[PDB]
Amino acid sequence: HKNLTTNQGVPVGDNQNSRTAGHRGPSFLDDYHLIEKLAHFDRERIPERVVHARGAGAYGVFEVENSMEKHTRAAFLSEEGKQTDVFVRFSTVIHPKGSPETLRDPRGFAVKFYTEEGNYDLVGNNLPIFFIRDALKFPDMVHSLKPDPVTNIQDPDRYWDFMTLTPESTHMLTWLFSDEGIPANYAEMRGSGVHTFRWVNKYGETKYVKYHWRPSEGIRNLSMEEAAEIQANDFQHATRDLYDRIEKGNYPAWDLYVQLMPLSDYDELDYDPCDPTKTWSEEDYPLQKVGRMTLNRNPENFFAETEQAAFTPSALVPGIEASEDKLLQGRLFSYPDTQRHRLGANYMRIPVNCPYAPVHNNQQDGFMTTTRPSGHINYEPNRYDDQPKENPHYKESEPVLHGDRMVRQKIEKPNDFKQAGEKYRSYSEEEKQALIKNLTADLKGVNEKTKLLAICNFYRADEDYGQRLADSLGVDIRSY
Amino acid sequence: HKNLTTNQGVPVGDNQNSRTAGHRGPSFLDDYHLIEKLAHFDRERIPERVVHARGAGAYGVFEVENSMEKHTRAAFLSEEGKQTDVFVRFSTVIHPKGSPETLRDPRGFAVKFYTEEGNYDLVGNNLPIFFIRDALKFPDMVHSLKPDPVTNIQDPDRYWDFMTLTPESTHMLTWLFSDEGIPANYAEMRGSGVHTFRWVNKYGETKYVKYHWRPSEGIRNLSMEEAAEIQANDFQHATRDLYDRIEKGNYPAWDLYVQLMPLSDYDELDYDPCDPTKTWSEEDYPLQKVGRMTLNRNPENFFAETEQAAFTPSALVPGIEASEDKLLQGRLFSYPDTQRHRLGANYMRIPVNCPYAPVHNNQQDGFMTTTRPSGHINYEPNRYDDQPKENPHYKESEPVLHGDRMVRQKIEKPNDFKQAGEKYRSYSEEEKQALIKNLTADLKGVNEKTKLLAICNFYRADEDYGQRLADSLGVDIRSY
Amino acid sequence: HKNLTTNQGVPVGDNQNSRTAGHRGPSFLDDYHLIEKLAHFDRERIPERVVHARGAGAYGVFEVENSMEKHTRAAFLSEEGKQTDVFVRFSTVIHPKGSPETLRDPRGFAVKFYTEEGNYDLVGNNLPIFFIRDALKFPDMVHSLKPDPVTNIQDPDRYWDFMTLTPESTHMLTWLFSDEGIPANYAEMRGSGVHTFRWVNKYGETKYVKYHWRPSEGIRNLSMEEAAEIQANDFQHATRDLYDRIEKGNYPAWDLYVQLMPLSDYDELDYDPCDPTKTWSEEDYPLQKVGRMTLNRNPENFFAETEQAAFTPSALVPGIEASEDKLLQGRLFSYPDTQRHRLGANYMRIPVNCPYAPVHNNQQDGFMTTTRPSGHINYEPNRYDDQPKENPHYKESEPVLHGDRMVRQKIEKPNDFKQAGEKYRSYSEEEKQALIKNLTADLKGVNEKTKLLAICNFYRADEDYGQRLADSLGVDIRSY
Amino acid sequence: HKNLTTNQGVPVGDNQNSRTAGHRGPSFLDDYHLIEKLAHFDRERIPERVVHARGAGAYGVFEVENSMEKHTRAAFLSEEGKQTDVFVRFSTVIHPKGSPETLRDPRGFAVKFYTEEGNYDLVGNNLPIFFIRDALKFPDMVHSLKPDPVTNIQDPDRYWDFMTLTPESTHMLTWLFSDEGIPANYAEMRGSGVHTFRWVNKYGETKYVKYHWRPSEGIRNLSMEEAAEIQANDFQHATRDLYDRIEKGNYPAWDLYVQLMPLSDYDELDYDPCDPTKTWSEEDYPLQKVGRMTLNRNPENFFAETEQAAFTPSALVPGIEASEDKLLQGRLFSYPDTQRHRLGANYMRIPVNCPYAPVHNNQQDGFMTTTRPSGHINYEPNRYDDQPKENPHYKESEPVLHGDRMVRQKIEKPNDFKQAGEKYRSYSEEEKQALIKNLTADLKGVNEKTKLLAICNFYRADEDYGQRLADSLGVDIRSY
Ligand code: HEM
Ligand code: HEM
Ligand SMILES: Oc1cccc(O)c1
Ligand SMILES: Oc1cccc(O)c1
Ligand SMILES: Oc1cccc(O)c1
Ligand SMILES: Oc1cccc(O)c1
Ligand SMILES: [Cl-]
Ligand SMILES: [Cl-]
Ligand SMILES: [Cl-]
Ligand SMILES: [Cl-]
Ligand SMILES: [Cl-]
Ligand SMILES: [Cl-]
Ligand code: NA
Ligand code: NA
Repeated sequence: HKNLTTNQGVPVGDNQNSRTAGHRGPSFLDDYHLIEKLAHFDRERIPERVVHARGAGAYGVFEVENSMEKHTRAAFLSEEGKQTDVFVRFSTVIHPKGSPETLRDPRGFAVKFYTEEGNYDLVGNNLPIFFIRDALKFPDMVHSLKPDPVTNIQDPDRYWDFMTLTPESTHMLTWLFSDEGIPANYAEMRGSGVHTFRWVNKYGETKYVKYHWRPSEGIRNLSMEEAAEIQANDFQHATRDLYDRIEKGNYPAWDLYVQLMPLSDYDELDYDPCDPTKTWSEEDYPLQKVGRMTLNRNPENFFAETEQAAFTPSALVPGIEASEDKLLQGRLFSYPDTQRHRLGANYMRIPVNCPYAPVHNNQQDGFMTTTRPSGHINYEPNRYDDQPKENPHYKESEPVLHGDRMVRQKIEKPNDFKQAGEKYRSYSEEEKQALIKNLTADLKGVNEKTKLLAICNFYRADEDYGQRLADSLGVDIRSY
Repeated sequence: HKNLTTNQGVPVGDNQNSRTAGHRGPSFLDDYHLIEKLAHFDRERIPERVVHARGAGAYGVFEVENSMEKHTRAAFLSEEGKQTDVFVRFSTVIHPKGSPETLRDPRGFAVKFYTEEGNYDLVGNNLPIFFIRDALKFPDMVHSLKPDPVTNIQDPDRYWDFMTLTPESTHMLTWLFSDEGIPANYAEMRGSGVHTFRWVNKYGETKYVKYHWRPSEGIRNLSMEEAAEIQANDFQHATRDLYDRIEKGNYPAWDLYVQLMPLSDYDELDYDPCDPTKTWSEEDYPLQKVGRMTLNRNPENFFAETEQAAFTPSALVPGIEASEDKLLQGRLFSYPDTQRHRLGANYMRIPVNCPYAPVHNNQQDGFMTTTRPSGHINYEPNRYDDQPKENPHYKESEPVLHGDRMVRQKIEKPNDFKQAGEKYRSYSEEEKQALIKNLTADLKGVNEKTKLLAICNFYRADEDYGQRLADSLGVDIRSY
Repeated sequence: HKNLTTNQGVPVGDNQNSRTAGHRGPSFLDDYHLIEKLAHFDRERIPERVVHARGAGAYGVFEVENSMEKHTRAAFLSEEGKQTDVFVRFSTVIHPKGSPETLRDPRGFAVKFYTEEGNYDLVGNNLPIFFIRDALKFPDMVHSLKPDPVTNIQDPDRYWDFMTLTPESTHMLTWLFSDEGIPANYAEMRGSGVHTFRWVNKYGETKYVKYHWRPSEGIRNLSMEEAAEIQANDFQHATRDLYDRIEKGNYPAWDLYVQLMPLSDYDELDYDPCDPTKTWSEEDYPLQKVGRMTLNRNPENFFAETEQAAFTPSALVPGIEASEDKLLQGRLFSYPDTQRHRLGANYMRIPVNCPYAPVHNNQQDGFMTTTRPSGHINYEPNRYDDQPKENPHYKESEPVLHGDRMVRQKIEKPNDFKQAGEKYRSYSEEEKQALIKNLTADLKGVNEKTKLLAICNFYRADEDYGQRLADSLGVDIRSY
Repeated sequence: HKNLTTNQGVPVGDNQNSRTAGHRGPSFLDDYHLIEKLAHFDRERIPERVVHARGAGAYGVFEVENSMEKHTRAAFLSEEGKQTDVFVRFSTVIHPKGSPETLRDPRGFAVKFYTEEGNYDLVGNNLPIFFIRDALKFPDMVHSLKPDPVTNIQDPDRYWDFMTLTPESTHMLTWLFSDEGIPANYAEMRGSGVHTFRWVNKYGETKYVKYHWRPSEGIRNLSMEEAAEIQANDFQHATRDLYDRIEKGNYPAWDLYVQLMPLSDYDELDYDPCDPTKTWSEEDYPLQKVGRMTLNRNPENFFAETEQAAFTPSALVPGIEASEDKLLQGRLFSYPDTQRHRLGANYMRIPVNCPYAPVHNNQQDGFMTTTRPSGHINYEPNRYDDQPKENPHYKESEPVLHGDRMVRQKIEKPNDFKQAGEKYRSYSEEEKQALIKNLTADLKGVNEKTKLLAICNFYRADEDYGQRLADSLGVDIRSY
């Protein structure tokens, strides 16, 4: 038994009635409990994420099966059996917070590893490639996919306009308009790092690395029709499914694999290994098992933990570094940037975002300083040996630069169509029918010029792909 | 033909490629366009409304059919034929932005009238009563209805716990669990002021008033099955319908009616006429036609106009005043309070929120001061005859207080069950079946003790109502 | 010995050099330590207080000498010897954060008591009366005093315009333009509650109360010339003095006294006992000793504790209530209102602001939620006996209301001039000379019509007062 | 004659009295005017600048005397006689708003040129060099200078600890501790761009450039004693002086000169020409006159225009580019970053910040959207020829990179002491005495080890400089 109180810790005598002029009269300004309670209620909401607003979170554990010290000095990967706590958020992409989980979209797959050398965030998606290869385009791509800024409804004519004029999107669309565009839920879903990263070992040797998460529950997708049937009855079915699995002890898991590639393979390839519109062949760069992540604990409060969770591809740990991927390079900025706005300058003190490893630096102040700071010395260098100092054992590598000028220029060997064709041809007949069906439903109402350009991009990927789509849409492409 | 520019007005030479060390190298910090563009993208989102987050807006005109000058000095209602521009937002209540418009909920019906004596907001709902009668309870009610703070899913066990222990909710629930709980769209929908207000005429005489909006399009509601079928195909059908009707010239309209009641009628009624859980009998207080509102223009930008729209029940004009309704009283505070948070201190300068009537006062500064202020004199009284002065012609009335003391005390004559029973008995047999069906599907999984308490509250409203609900739920209530 | 780290807990390898293209080239975007460190730096500052921006804080202890249980049920005053921790901030009023502490102004004297029944804030000044008696005028008065909104310099012509047209200010100015307008430092300074409050005992009996703090260090004031001489070498002398006293173990202290007055004395007086322009005679309502406050500890971090400290007159505890003073009534609203803006919705979780008493309520979320919330139940009423409930033993009193209407109307018996005259006559000859000198230097450059109105207000207080000021200003008032 | 109104445009009947229970009773919640007026007052303040918080602004005109088209394509410099509007803000550095203008500090000299190709900000100081050469150190330097985080008083022992351990500061301190460390006012003051920039002409040819502003009023400084005498009577004398000059028609002016240096001169200088701790010889790189800036208009509102002014070194225009200077490189980021926090995401729409040149882009939304956006197309590429497109005539240059790796490494040829010695020897005997006097007063209380290190740095600049300082401080330097 407990008293209801104000935020001043005064017990509340009456949580039912406002203070008024007799039992029916107007209300008095001197009602601190009323005003305090309504003023806080009036301030509950913070801005949603600019993308991936709809999502759900869980905690778990990552365990190393095969130590990776030959290839990376990352502490959390250094010994067989080594266990690291994680927090994970899954998400959709485009629509706002309360939107259905049955819509077509990539799904977010964001893993925060609380390591002994700091927090490591691997901010992935289910699908292993992306629509674009330069961050400068991301607001455009997003604006095109987001609800129309006049009508508040998503319009295929808008995002197809952008995508068709951005033919590097052709590989991604070939995956997204398979039925994997609507995963059955967050458990029965692939995960991918997408980008090439650099792994650096204790000798300073570097490899390119790709990450892949393979669901213990298998991959399962929804057709458009199966999605509609779910949507009719539940607009948060994946959020429900994840919570429910974990509450009943049926913990979902994923095995982590990597691919590794020498830096010197750049010239051996007909695409850029750091173009995030490209996968690497599993035949040429085989998947190597690392370990397993199991999610086994729901959050205690959705807002405090899942809503306020902050992930960044720039939360890298010794041994793991960015590649030159221009898309990744902009993400390194944009995540902490948006989080300072969304969550406050001190968002890194919110519990879910706090490292397990110690934090000591000379940053200070900012909105909502809750950490009881102390001491006179908030600058370095200083004369005091006991104050925090830089540690040269933790310097990052020094990547070689091949360019001799500061330029704005597309990568060489963009190769926009070849992998899309390879993917298309890798589909079963049943999967090819689904892809054509889904693309046809999306493209049938768009501007004719845009519709033709889409067909041409897919035709350049594979002639059969393009021809089938043309026939399904009633578009005669004989004169080309 | 136009240049893309930065926010500094410098034309952009390349909107495709980040600035990099050669064609494929890492990105440079000196890329003002990349950073400016991403940093603004990163800051697009503001907090959604704490309730009524999902909604849609339109502009139009209100035209007076019958002058109301016998009863109110309100300027916009003074003359036959007098036209006042309006902005209107419609909304659901509980779920976030992006949520479906096929869910059970009251619907918001918020009208801003841009009058010659200032902006007048009538911030209504479709349904004419409310669940509670004191604002101190509003955060509780909302929290009970909102998705569970652990699971992020709405849970009937939670809101039925609250409602059943708040039996003044019984009349509201008797309307909301009719099929009017799911309006077909925003056009084919009732509107209501809900509260009693005070109308004050040129002689200073006051009457109680209620407001009603009657759709020219008639009322159409969705059964739970029809709502499911629409939810499957379109999560935003009401937003779509409203835009589309207006774009095709099929402008929706509502007639405005009032009921009027003498102050003195308090003492003779068996309920409090300022209890917003009560309606007034249309036999005893007949609807009187005032005018018609037609919505004929979509906004140019959904975020700037509909998202940023701010309404408050405290935006009253001369001739129209609050009543003593303890629910209304809290609303006077909470709306501009929340809006200062949600939108900024200067939210009243956002174009949709601006009055047509001139604004002159000694307020200053605050975030995002865009108005080019000038002058030395920002205080009153002052010696300058040309500076803004108070104007005694515009004083509000001086309501009589019946209370002796500052108290926290429930109103007399709460009468929580009688009108709910009257409503129930007014339903056709088909409508009583729908009610019971919709209640049954909501209650069937709730805690048994809460379930029984719901049944008892409805049984107190009407025996046949309560017994049918009990029969439908398999609950034997004969021992009580 | 400690590593410098990022906020992710990654040790920093180099805290000297940015990451660049070779040793002399431009900087890279992928420098997380640079960006994180600059971005936090860029966000250190929050808005200063709207008034009393310049100030200094200290902790200490309040110890009861004479229990007050006969007059108030306040827990912290219930027993001889009972000790309550305090946090105190002292301040100037008008100028910004870095402004000199040698300027004429009231001084703030804000005491937060961490009691067993919640935090109690007594938000006083040194001077025992105020310029104005209604909170509607506060923004006006402030705007007049503040630096001119064009020039950013304070202008006597502006605030004298306001003050002269607000003659209830005449008592306050008669104190403020004595040399007590510039206290020597914060230790050698009086403290006052200013307002009448209500004390309520365990029988529900109410008295009016005034609070007074008497410095153990005695009162010392600066002449204008002494203030200039300090200002020449130190613009933060009072902040220095306070820190330095406490660091040397020379702890300043104040004894707390109250005056007590029956509610029924209203009719015995020629002023309103709740008019904050008025003092109560010490002959007729003698000072009664309560206890002593000693300040004995400097804060650990000036931003986290002193800058982010939030006090509100509405932080009242059982046994202590507001009076009907219209000036106080507005303050009840304005402090927590400004603090939500200045500090965040969750400002009451900031350590200095936290109560020692337990906090349990159904409030939730808001920016920077750091408190690890949990549980499914965030609403009341609820069916769970272990969740927080209202406690009727802690209801506030029910003050009698004498008015029968909602009005906007000045108090009866404003009596604007009598106490100013009494104060003037109470001054020693030396003190009267300083008053006239100080007023003369302030008035000599103002508008002649305003100047004359000031002289007339002071003449109405006391003929000699007014005549001396007139002579000193070269104004001939023969003919009035 | 004008009515006082609410923000809703309703005329105010009484701007004196709150609404209350009779003439002396407590206040009612239904007082929209009171709560609106107090709530806006409660939100007047925004965060001050993190540095340069104290300052003053004015408008004027820049007129070209010698067209610079041989060296830069900058539009505003292209023709003799061409006039460009400016806004200028002058400032101190370390102390807050409200601090005196008689303190030692660099002075800010920030110039916004409203050019036909966009806004160009030259964000200078009076002194032509800086304490540090890498932006990574800036928060450390600032934190050491700023008031101690515990005491709120600036402590020489703190900043001398930093500066001594940062010996690249030696040249700066040699200027700052001359009497030019306290300019007499803002008009009688030098201006400097500080950094090397790059100028690029219409043929694509690049030169290094430095900017210098020479006051038509001459340079005049204050001794410590002359500063104290002013500080005694006016803590805003420079703000006053500026306003008063312009109001009286006595417009202050500065001639703009540049120094120009071939890129290839790097290799034969004994310093790095992009090290902002270094000046360029005026014998070897003579000052070349460009034009004249006259300040002739005070702002209409200090908050809206001077407080909310936003400058950034990254507001460059075609023809003017950053150099590789590692200090400048971080400024390019930090200014718009802090401004998004300080002012809002849409700070560039605040009138003083708006370009004269057209702004057209696909950015949208964000807090306080006041610009009436319209249109369906917010993404590029798109199919619409009339939507904003990139324009390749406005690409920036492609600087050659000399580095072959991503490194964190100090520049070659730091040469920390040579120019400090040259400056010392360039002082008159009178100026050397002032320098030693000013340094001695600053150093006399600092830690002995730090004090010695300071003496040693200045001794390395010039043996006489160091010996005199040692003698003045009573430090025996023999055993070194
Ligand atoms: C004490 C009772 C209530 C409280 C405390 C309350 C509070 C709120 C709050 C804080 C908002 C968000 C406003 C914004 O950010 O702009 C809101 C929106 C709204 N409320 Fe209420 N509300 C109450 C009762 C009601 C009632 C009785 C109705 C109808 C009679 C209603 C209809 C609405 C509507 C339509 C909106 C959305 C306004 C818009 O379109 O922007 N509310 N309410
Ligand atoms: C890395 C080094 C530096 C950093 C990180 C830095 C950062 C900042 C920041 C964050 C502000 C606040 C600006 C605002 O809120 O609008 C500022 C203001 C200012 N800085 Fe710097 N700064 C640096 C070096 C310099 C240099 C070298 C100069 C002169 C060359 C300078 C001149 C100014 C001026 C004049 C202002 C005030 C502009 C105004 O009037 O608002 N700063 N700086
Ligand atoms: O993220 C996407 C992209 C394309 C279509 C779609 O429905 C969603
Ligand atoms: O707003 C409401 C109230 C009750 C049930 C419901 O589904 C929605
Ligand atoms: O607070 C005040 C009031 C009047 C004069 C002054 O200098 C300060
Ligand atoms: O900016 C500065 C630097 C050094 C001493 C000082 O008083 C101010
Ligand atoms: Cl921000
Ligand atoms: Cl740091
Ligand atoms: Cl006002
Ligand atoms: Cl706020
Ligand atoms: Cl609560
Ligand atoms: Cl853009
Ligand atoms: Na191993
Ligand atoms: Na020329």
